[PDB]
Amino acid sequence: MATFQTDADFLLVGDDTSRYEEVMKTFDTVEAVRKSDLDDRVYMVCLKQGSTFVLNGGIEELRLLTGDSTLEIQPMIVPTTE
Repeated sequence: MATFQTDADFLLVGDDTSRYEEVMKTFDTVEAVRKSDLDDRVYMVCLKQGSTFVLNGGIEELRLLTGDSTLEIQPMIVPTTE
């Protein structure tokens, strides 16, 4: 009962694993990934325009993929120009 759906890019926090790409790749909704210069333990996933990253099992199912319970998902905030 911890489903998670998002129709836009989001941030992921784990333990800095190279499998972060494969874990996200599992979701067709994922278009690309980028590491955070400020925080190495933070990654921003960019979904494909038109797709929707839905979690039928929630964040728990996602943690099983990479094999880390620390794996979390947060709403990526868009920066402002001037």
